[PDB]
Amino acid sequence: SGFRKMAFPSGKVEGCMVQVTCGTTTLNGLWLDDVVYCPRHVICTSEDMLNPNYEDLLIRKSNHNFLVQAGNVQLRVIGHSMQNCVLKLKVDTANPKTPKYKFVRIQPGQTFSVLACYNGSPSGVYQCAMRPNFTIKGSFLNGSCGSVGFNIDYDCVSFCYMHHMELPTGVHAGTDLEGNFYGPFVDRQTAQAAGTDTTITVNVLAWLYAAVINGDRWFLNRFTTTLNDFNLVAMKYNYEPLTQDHVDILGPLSAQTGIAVLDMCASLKELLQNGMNGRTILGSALLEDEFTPFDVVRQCSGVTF
Amino acid sequence: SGFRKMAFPSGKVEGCMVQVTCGTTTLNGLWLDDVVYCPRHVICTSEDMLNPNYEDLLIRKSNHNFLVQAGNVQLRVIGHSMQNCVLKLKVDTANPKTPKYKFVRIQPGQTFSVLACYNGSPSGVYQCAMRPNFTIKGSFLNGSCGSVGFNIDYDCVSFCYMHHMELPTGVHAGTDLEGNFYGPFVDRQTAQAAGTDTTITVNVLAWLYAAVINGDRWFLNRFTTTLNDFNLVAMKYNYEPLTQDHVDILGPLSAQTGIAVLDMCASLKELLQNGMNGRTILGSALLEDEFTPFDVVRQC
Ligand SMILES: */C=C\C(=O)N(Cc1nc2ccccc2s1)C1CC1
Ligand SMILES: */C=C\C(=O)N(Cc1nc2ccccc2s1)C1CC1
Repeated sequence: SGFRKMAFPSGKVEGCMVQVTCGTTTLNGLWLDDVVYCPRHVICTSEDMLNPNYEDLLIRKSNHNFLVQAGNVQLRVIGHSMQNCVLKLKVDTANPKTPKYKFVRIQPGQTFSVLACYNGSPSGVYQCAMRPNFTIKGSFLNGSCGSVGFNIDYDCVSFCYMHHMELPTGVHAGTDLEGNFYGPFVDRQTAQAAGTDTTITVNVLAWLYAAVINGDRWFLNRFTTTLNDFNLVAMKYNYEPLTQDHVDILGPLSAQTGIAVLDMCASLKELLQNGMNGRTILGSALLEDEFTPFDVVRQCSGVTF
Repeated sequence: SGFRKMAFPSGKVEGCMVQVTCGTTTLNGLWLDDVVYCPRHVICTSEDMLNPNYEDLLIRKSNHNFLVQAGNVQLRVIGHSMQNCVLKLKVDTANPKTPKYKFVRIQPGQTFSVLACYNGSPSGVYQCAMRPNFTIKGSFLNGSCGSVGFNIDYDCVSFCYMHHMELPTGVHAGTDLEGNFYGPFVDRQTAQAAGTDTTITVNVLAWLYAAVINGDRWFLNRFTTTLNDFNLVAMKYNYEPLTQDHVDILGPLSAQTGIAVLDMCASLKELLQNGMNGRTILGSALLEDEFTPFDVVRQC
């Protein structure tokens, strides 16, 4: 038993990370088939990033302006292109380590694993969630640009995130792998704030079910509530509304414990009243909202890849 | 910026995970060169888990009593032997994916990554710490025995933990890769219980420094302490004594932030007395003790 925040094994993705340098900027690239993906702002100068004209910045560059380095082997670039905010670099040779993969775009409240890299060499791996305000609370230092997020289904890697920038609030912003930003963000050095975060309600309830599956029962109670009554108290504590589809998805965990979702909502309702104040659940003094229902089930049932 | 519990990239260990079957029991093994390592209790039957004599069980075994699978491939065992609590299966093929590696024995407070596996197949990776009572607070369903913990430095994998057992209290015990248990535990299913656990004080201080490095100072105060008066207070909160060696270990983080170690000790002293008062540190509403001083500089 036990319950930790668990990242997907990262080996399928480790073999796809390369170093991409365009004139004194260096960040990370994703090498799949014969194409290397990376943030388009790698073509920006430290003076062009205030208000970049990306059409004109790319039309000036040609293939020789990009050095791609896979470990210590140089990759010769034979074509360059832009799709939304990602730069596509076509290379001489295809990646022999290319996994079965698929570009997907995730909803807020879904989790994924991030392979943090620096100069194209993977450094660490962690589990994070796409926040309702479309940021992630990651760990990224200078030169982590281009690190990707992903999930694994059987043997297929779903790439869902590429890291572009840090917001002044410390949180991070990026795109899917087709270059579309998550959230209302642009790739410029301009003041950009995110909306007020809210809490992913359905993940909080799923984590509470993982608590009772591990013996933590002191927060339970008998009084049920209505969906309308709960959504009103969720409104006041900046919790996301709980939809009827969230209750259905929580169906499995409601069975495995015999606690109705709306019973758990009163447990969560009362926990939102005067709090925990040092009282803990699964070793946490706050309510954790970065575990999906599928995460709770895949860890309380041992699915591998 | 940002500070997260971060595991090492698991790719170099994924290539070493195999499945070891003996009689009716299947667990994970570690295929390095032409040797496979697994917990020795793989040779136990149902009447063999209270008081097994492992020497007697192993002498009755032929090579073909051990089935080893690496994916679809069946590896042929050409010899077996035992080192403390680890069984070593010599196979006819050296693992082509064997990384540069070392076996190391860690000390309480040290962190490592766990590659949880089921049936030789890697399921997930996470960071955890060797607790002062020599257990780990892992995530380990049945049939995850033989999952290993590790660190990676440059491109050399230091293996430090093999999982063997879950204890009545829900926490986990295992050995180094020479088969010697961490703590006073034996691979028998007779009643065993971990000693009382304590917070890893030197790790909490490193995490406070990491909070200052990431831009939070609200928990500092104007006070200092002596090493002795800190230890007298901390132990009333179930905290590990802070030795002189620990404060030397925190010297680099101290120089980087400009805050003396004993001043941060006064800070921790007050946090234990007051709580957070509705605030959080690096995303947490309690004091975090599974980040070493080395973990902190690698992530900041
Ligand atoms: C990922 C490392 C990093 O922070 N930088 C700094 C930059 N931030 C932005 C934001 C918007 C557009 C362009 C850039 S560059 C990097 C060198 C890559
Ligand atoms: C690998 C699964 C696991 O940990 N267990 C618990 C066991 N403890 C011991 C102790 C001594 C000898 C053998 C075993 S197995 C089991 C499913 C059985």
